[PDB]
Amino acid sequence: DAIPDHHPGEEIFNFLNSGKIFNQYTLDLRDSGFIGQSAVEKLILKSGKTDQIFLTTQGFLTSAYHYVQCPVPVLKWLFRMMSVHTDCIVSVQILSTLMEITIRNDTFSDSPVWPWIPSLSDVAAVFFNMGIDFRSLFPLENLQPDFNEDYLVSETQTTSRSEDSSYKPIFSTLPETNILNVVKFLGLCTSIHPEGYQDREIMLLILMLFKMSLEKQLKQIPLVDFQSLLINLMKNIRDWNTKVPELCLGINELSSHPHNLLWLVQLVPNWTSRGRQLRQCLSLVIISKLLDEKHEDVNLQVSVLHRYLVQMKPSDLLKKMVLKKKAEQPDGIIDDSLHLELEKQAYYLTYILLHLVGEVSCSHSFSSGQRKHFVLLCGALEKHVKCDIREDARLFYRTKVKDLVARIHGKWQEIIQNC
Amino acid sequence: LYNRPCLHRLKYFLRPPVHHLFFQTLIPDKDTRENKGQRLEPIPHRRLRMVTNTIEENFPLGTVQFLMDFVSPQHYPPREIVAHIIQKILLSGSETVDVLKEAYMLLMKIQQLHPANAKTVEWDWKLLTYVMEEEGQTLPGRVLFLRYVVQTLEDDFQQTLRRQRQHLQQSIANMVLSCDKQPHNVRDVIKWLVKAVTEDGLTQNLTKNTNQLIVCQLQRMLSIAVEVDRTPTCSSNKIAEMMFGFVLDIPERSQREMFFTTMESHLLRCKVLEIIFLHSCETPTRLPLSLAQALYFLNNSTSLKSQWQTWDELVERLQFLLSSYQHVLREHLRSSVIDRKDLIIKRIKPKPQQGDDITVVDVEKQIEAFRSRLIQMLGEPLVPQLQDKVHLLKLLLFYAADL
Repeated sequence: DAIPDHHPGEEIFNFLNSGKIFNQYTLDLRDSGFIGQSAVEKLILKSGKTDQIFLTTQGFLTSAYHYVQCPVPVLKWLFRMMSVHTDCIVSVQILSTLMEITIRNDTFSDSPVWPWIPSLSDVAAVFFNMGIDFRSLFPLENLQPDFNEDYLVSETQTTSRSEDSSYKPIFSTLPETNILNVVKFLGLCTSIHPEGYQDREIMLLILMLFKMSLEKQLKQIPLVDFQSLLINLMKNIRDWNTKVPELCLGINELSSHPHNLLWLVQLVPNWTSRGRQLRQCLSLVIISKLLDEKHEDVNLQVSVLHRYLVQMKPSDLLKKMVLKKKAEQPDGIIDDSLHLELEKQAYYLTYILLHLVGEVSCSHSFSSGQRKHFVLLCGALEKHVKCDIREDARLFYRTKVKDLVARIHGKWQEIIQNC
Repeated sequence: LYNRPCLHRLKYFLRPPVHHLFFQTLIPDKDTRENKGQRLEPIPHRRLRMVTNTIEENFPLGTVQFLMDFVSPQHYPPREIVAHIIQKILLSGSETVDVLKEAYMLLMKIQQLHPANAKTVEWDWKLLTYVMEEEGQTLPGRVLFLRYVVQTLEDDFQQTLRRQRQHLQQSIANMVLSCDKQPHNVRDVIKWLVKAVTEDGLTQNLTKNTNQLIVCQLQRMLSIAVEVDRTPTCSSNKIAEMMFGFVLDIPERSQREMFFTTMESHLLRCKVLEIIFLHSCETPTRLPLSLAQALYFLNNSTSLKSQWQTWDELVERLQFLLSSYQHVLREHLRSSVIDRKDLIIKRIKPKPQQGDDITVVDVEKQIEAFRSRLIQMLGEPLVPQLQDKVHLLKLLLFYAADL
């Protein structure tokens, strides 16, 4: 299709490298080791291996932890199991147990030791075990974590007191369920204990979550809890205004294909003020980037958008790409077929840009003079975009872009007449 | 020393929902209170006009997009729009999966922003029955429809439980799942559950997950049903007797194991196990439910495939029974939910129950007696799996609710 309607996605997870740290045949709460005095611990350390999973699923820990804090390694191993167990029902039950024990302890745990929440090391450990590379987890060299991959691997392995078995992938297909429980638990801890993370930690978490969302085989699975966790995290940050532009640039830098950037613009929630701020600022950054405009410290927005619209003339971009490809191509000769291919590329680019204009234009505060801007804006669309577009029945992409412009015009006209 | 929120409101129903959007309603402070400040409204007339236009030209994708852009914290779609999106698109059997994706996002946004109540719900039990029972229709959107249904039920139950201090007359569960009033619906959901469990696919993969998720959803509906009325005990008894016969005839074992493992309502599983055990014992027992009764069943039960597998199964049933017994004793599930809220807030302690007066010597003697009986009826050495199971039961009994 000349213009696919959804972001192509990319291959983030690799199955053959998924599960290099630990699996379900390696995690036991016996190995943690504690002074066995209460019947709980005595039973646990006298219990077998499958009795462990049986006790977890049927809420035995929840029964036995009504008035006593659960030891931190217990929760850590529960998190590990929820992340790594193949079966869906066992994973859901383990997650339920984790939520229940955490909530109860917190309701009884007034001690300075806050409820356990996986530090960035823990989340990185689980995700890397799932098969996410370190650079994939953190793809912006400017912002990197406080540790390195080797530290994580060695620490997690030694704590888990193995080439013996030919390493099969722990998952031969997208571990949707486990990822969902992990993100749900992350949202829970973020919502219950907001100040448990540092601003830099929050930014790293946003970056890794957004990068993960770009997965190829995750296109068909609705990521609502992703949005919930995003809402919580955005609400958590303390230096908001200062931190916005850095985050915007970070999201901009993740990938090159513009449709993916459009995806991440669409994916962020837009029913909370900070979400709208992020959306509009990210759209501005993207439009600045794509048009080849120099990043010179991007009412004046009205003239800037007018400049853009002038630049988004399909013929203008077509000729620009013609020049660039001719310079690149050793010969510099373009056939009708390759001409039409570049036409498809330019139409795709223009489609994306008009989408970004649609998102940025939306606003809730307006002075009277803003009318004129909108009057100009639509005019530009009519003049700088619509007129240069010539309808061709055999060419549906032209119709798609024309109708898109028509919808933008309709929304802007409605907003204008609302006054 | 951080100002923790009023966490009490999360204890009422700790069981797993489908989505945790409730985290957005925890804060009883300036943020949420000022957010609710504005009085809500419907989609403006002109916006409504354009969206209906979108409806007219059979372009569902445009409808979902436009609705997504227009739905906001100060506006909601008219009920007719919700009905259109659900019936016309979500359960339409022609379009592509991405349309269902966008539809799901749309419904989730609506539910997150606007808490659906009784006077605003869209679906009706007739539609649920159509989508589920009327085979010959393999609707790809069925799973998402069920997820939406369960999410709506859970949200409504939580909201009504919070708001209403002395009644539940205005809840979706009350008027669509109360056993007293619509027991046939309870029968139908139990039938659907046993059907789904019985659906083959395990022998010696993607749709297996579908059956698992729908089964968990049905278990959630049963669990809520067990609480909808005032008294959990009578409803649990009714449900247990209606499901006893159905569970009886399940052909294979793994299906029964899945049925019991997935059980959510602890009281329901306790009652089911007690009823089946009593039905499987020659001499009836008048002792109430307690550890003494657990040993009673342990001794006088029998078998209702080499028999060691059956004995294994009974061992697992007894462990389930003991776990559920501990859970009911600690959670005070017997009382109603509305007053259970006050009970948990006051943090009152449980009390010992008649029939719990046993010592370690008793359990040791009983376990040795059962070992002897099993050897006599089967011999030795026992199957290693059976050995491990009896050992696990030994430790669990040794727990003996040691006070």
